[PDB]
Amino acid sequence: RLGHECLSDTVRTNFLQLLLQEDIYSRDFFSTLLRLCNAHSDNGELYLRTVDIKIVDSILSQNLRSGDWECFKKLYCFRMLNKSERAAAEVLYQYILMQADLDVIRKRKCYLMVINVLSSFDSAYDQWILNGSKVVTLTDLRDELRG
Amino acid sequence: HNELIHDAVLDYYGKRLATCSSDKTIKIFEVEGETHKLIDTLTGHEGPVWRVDWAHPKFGTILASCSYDGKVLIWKEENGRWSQIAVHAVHSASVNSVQWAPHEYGPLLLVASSDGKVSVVEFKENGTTSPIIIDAHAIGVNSASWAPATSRKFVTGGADNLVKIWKYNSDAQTYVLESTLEGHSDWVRDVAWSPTVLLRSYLASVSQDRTCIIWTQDNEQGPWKKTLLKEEKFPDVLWRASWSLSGNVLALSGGDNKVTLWKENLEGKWEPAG
Amino acid sequence: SQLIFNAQALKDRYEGNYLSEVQNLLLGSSYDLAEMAIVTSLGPRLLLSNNPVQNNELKTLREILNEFPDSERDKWSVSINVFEVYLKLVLDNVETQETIDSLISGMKIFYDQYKHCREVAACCNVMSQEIVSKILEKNNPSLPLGQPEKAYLR
Amino acid sequence: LIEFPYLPKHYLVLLVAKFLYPIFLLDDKKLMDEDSVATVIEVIETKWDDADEKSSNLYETIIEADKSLPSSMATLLKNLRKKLNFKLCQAFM
Repeated sequence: RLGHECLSDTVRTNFLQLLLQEDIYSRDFFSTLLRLCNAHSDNGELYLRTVDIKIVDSILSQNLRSGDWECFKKLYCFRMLNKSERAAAEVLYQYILMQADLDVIRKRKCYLMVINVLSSFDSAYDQWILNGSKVVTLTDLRDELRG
Repeated sequence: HNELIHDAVLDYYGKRLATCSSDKTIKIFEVEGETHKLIDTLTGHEGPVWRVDWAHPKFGTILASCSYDGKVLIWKEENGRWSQIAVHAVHSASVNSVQWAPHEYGPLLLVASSDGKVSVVEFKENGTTSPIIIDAHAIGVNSASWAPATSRKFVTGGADNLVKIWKYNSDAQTYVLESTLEGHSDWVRDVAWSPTVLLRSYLASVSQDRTCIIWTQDNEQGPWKKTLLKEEKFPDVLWRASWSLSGNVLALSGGDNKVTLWKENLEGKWEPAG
Repeated sequence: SQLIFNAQALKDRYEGNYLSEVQNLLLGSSYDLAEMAIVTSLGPRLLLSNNPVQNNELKTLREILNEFPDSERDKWSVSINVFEVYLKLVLDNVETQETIDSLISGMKIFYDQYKHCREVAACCNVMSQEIVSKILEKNNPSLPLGQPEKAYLR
Repeated sequence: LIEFPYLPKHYLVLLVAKFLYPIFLLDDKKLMDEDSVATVIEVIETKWDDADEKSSNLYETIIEADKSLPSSMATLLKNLRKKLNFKLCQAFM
């Protein structure tokens, strides 16, 4: 968490990729990595409550693709790239499926809980606009329940 | 089912068709010729289905669907999938008519039911159905076709046997009883107003008496004139009536399969024609 | 010629490719009242191709609005430039306390406007979310509760 | 042991309502259950696939004497999403 003029002691902000190159081999930070207030989110890394935005959706993503280790930087989060309102709740579930193959767990875990966001409006308007509903364009990934 | 079919009516484009039956569904079979193509089987009903109608297109194509149970299901494609966007179930008894207003008028579906009622479904500002309850026939209203321009107008067909003409006024807010007709003696099946492209409307008010009484208005301000399609009781009982968009040609199929292309000629004779 | 072109975009309209021919009511450019009808296509799918060339192209689409003849008591552009002042706070960062914009006001007019369809009411909630740190959300973000995010203020 | 027709399983929707909202699943974060995070993910599979399980003779006025989240706190088994997401933590894969 780097303030609003305390981002000049990390004027290298792509250094925060490189902190996290050797930092995580371990689960000891991921708890604070969901969009939740100061409670659950101050034990480990920064809070996604009031924080600047590069810190979020540039810094954590550029590290996220890189295989630097946790299995919980391939899986867990669902509000890690929420700093943007109901957003990467839909599409960090398929962020799983972009790194890794579509297979069993990674299939029907992520289609059952996202289809009661994306047809609990239930006529298939686009909610979080960049992938939208689960039945305009992942109706293929709702027959992959079986299999 | 598709073997004791009771309706199959097209949209104004003629490219979309919806066929219902005793299937308790609406099997959507659009026109590609005498081949048609399934797009979805709409299950929502319980019991025999009587009438469907697509919308006249200026307010989508939107399929109503009236049925035994009490229910008129507003179906609409919204992002290439269907969703019953409203329910219009204010009836208990068999719902027997659904017919949209023509896109010379605005959004005004006409629901009729043999519980006693006509219902002029008012589409609100999310497509939220809200009817004003009216009565035409107090035995039951078995049919309800619209009167377009050859303000707003329609016709309903009796289980009291009367064929009441209904005409809209905006200083009393409802359909004023315009006139009342009767040459009928068993119940009305279908009241079909002609869509002539000029001042003229005949009304083949189809009856169970084994007779169809064509009321004729030579021009609209000429009165309703009693004539018969033929002047005898038919051997069998008479089904659905239509009138063309241009020519005003009658088309009905009988019980013995009476093909009807009998249009009124010079001499005033319902005369066999092409 | 033009009449057959104004029946083409009523004919070839279907509910799958509603937007194809409601676009050829917009860009048809002999029409009027296509200005909130595009809004019943592009509200249920504000999905586009989401670059500054589609958005600058969508600028060119809300100038078609002013090309239409201006009716008695109908035709306005003071709440339809809502979706065009949206395309000016999405290429710009700057927290707006309405020193800039008619656009949080514009959403609130767009929860007294939405007419035809309550997914035309819920897109008003989705365009709330796409502009976070650039608004403080005096509208709502978008049964499905678990993660609406209630923290975006500074 | 009872994966037959025999004993029907439509009781398991009154029963487990305020089982799974209290501490027997999880209602904190990082709780693990012994052989029973991997056999309760396959009956809430059912309840999001098509439809929640049947009873509503005694669960559509008994959830409001239980004080369960679906009919009472407006939010459905999207709060048993929350109570599986809070053991994607580090207590289920």
